[PDB]
Amino acid sequence: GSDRDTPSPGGVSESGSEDGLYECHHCAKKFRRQAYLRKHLLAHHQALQAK
Ligand SMILES: [Zn+2]
Repeated sequence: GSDRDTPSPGGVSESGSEDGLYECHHCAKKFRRQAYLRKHLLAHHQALQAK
């Protein structure tokens, strides 16, 4: 927090996330945390490890 150059004001937005929430397509449930979305991505994985 003392950069010789301008840190550059990043004023963009990803369209699919919009707000920054990750909405899983084919589901209504969205997660703002990556870990929560990937746990849900594992909830798509029908094959249990300890079945
Ligand atoms: Zn899903």
